[PDB]
Amino acid sequence: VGPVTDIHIVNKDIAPDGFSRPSVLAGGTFPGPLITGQKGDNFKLNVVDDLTDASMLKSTSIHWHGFFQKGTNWADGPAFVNQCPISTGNSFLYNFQVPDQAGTYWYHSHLSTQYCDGLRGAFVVYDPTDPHKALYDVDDESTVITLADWYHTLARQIVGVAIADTTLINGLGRNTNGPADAALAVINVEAGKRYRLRLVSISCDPNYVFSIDNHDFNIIEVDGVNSKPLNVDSIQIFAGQRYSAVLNANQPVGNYWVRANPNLGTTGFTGGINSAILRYKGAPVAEPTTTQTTSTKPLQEPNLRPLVSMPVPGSATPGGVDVVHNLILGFSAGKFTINGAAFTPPSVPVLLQILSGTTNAQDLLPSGSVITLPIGKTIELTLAAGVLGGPHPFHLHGHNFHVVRSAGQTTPNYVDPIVRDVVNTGGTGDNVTIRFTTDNPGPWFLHCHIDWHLEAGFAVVFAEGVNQTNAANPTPADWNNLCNIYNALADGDK
Ligand SMILES: *[C@@H]1O[C@H](CO)[C@@H](O[C@@H]2O[C@H](CO)[C@@H](O)[C@H](O)[C@H]2NC(C)=O)[C@H](O)[C@H]1NC(C)=O
Ligand SMILES: *[C@@H]1O[C@H](CO)[C@@H](O)[C@H](O)[C@H]1NC(C)=O
Ligand SMILES: [Cu+2]
Ligand SMILES: [Cu+2]
Ligand SMILES: [Cu+2]
Ligand SMILES: [Cu+2]
Repeated sequence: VGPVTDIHIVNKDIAPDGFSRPSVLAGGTFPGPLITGQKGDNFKLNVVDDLTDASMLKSTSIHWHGFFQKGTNWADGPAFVNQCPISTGNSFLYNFQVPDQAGTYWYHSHLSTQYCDGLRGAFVVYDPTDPHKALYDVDDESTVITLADWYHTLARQIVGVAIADTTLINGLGRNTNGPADAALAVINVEAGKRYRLRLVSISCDPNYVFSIDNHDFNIIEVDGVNSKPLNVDSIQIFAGQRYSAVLNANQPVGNYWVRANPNLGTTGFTGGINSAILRYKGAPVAEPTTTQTTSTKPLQEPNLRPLVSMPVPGSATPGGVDVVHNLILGFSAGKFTINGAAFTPPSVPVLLQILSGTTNAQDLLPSGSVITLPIGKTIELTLAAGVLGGPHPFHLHGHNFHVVRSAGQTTPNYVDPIVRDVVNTGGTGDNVTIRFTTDNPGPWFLHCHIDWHLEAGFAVVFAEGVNQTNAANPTPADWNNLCNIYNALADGDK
């Protein structure tokens, strides 16, 4: 569907691994419908909130992950940063353009932990003059592969640490204690053809080590950014990351296991959990018998290079930028913290605070969780790891960033590091460093993409170009009324 479409947000009981539970779904499916368009399109995505189950929230808001939203900050999605939520029985039109981006993206609820309850799907923007197009034969709905964590317990009823119950690949998977006749996803190929696999993590938490028995890949895209082709045989993919990986169907006609091994919950592949099937045309309709061969060329982020020269902003030394924030990532008193502050949402969305006249840095709410950035400047952030519950994949809205230092990398790369929008911060001893330029007025979230951690405070808002935000982001009438509608709701109807 798309670029112009209604998207109904509904409650439905579903059982993707055989266990039935209530859910919040775009288009009544898990994952939601694939949204598509072409580079340069105007997306007009009319989100119709038909939710009735208070246990997963009747309100909603959708984030279109990876899009810059230049001049449409109001459409970015995060509840109480960029909008008040959409209220049940109402619609809201996300109306934005994608002039300068093409690649593999996704969308998800950005209200509390609601995307874990099912509101997530893939979003692909095709490039009619894609520089990589001659490297593959097939690129369509059938080559999108979503990796999802699935919980038997509703997000708002979770007790203690959330642990995914089942891995779902294209919405299908087996649970370790579930029916073994539960359907496995099948990726269909024909011998001799080449496939652009668009691998999308729609995870609320775990990372996945992705592989296909007896096959390898050339990575050609990273979080929307074209890369030099990189030959790999396994891909660790963190929450919200995307890769395009070209697969050549060059093995004998048969069935081959597709493997997505999570870092938490039940790991491995006993009984066909954490698995899907690559089936060549002409093979029996049956489960694979193939063996996981050792990974001789796993993806390492420092090996990724942009296809086109993307010069690193600033100078080639630590702190060689206009603005440095060495962010202190911590945990105390039951909450995650950035520079000592746990994010909790304000009653007035940050964008509305600014648009209504609050332009002094000290007055923006929540106090301690908003950092103003001046417009037209080079920025360096460090995200030194060690804090519990990792590895934490950090995400910056409104921007891509250069990963000048990856997890596990000591010496920064100021020449040709990859540019992306979700980065693994790693563990103790890592000091992930990212750079970008402030070219996009408005408030933009920076947070851990483990949704449980965002809920527990692991976020900060960058109010970029506060005094340019009003001129840059004219708002539509329906956005202007969201807070009035939402604040009028009874507490049981939120
Ligand atoms: C992560 O790297 C940054 C450099 O990019 C370190 O920042 C320096 O920290 C020291 C000690 O606090 C300061 O005296 C320097 O002024 C900082 N340099 C810059 C350029 O800002 C940071 O300490 C590193 N973090 C960890 C945990 O190793
Ligand atoms: C915006 O401009 C006003 C008026 O000059 C000033 O008081 C304020 O500090 C500016 N805000 C930021 C975040 O630069
Ligand atoms: Cu996201
Ligand atoms: Cu995002
Ligand atoms: Cu986290
Ligand atoms: Cu976000």
